[PDB]
Amino acid sequence: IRPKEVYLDRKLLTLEDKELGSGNFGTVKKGYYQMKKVVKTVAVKILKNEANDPALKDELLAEANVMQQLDNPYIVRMIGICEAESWMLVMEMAELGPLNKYLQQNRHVKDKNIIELVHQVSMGMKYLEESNFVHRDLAARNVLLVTQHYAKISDFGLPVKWYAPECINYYKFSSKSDVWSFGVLMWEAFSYGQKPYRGMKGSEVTAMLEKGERMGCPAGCPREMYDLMNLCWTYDVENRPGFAAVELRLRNYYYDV
Ligand SMILES: COc1cc2nccc(Oc3ccc(NC(=O)c4cccn(Cc5ccccc5)c4=O)nc3)c2cc1OC
Repeated sequence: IRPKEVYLDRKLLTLEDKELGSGNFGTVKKGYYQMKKVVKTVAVKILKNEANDPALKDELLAEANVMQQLDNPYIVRMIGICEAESWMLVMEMAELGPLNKYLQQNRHVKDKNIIELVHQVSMGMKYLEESNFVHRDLAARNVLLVTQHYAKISDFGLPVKWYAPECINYYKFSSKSDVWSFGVLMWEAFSYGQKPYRGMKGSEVTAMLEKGERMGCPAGCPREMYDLMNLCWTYDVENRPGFAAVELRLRNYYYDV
């Protein structure tokens, strides 16, 4: 849920002193946005335009207007934006944090629950595909959990080990290239947040994939889920499924299991 306008009132926003995470953009802080009867916990991305870039404002506003229309629940949605002491991108909070670190710390999560989470990710990706948006950086670190039963895709475009051969070779990014990344993501998920291609460098992964070699079936991963991973890793981009086909397969599978 979003208020009518994209611009939020800075006086209605409270930020935590502690930062959730930093980087070469700014930082992400936990916040609280005051609405009529309730208070909504939010994750606020803060952009200090340190080099006073005149181009930033236009870029951010064009993005916010696109974000205001992206309503699917399987994505981290924008609450709004505010031009205060810094630009603040007020997003939904996904309390449990990244999928990979979550699974790592919670080895008790069942295969059924992992299947549910990966199906929600394919629902979010199907939605982005339908909207002509390519993620470019789809990975388990980029799936944030609101609950153990509610996953949201973050930081979509608007990681060589997650790249489709045509990304590394011909610099071709598409939703089908994101399907390859979704295959790696499914591997990370069923592997409980373990690192893909452990100890390998990006050049070695390429050489491995050209041999027709793929990562093996994770311990306890259902066979049909490993088969779907492997289909996401179809070398030829023309025979690799899109997200509508992947989501429908996960959808049928989930409602039987
Ligand atoms: C528990 O720990 C965490 C929970 C979190 N819960 C939700 C969001 C978080 O951070 C994010 C992730 C992505 C984006 N942003 C995005 O996903 C994003 C997607 C697309 C476009 N734009 C630009 C834009 C947004 C809004 C307006 C204008 C431009 C985006 O920022 N912003 C903040 C969290 C971070 C955490 O720790 C580090």
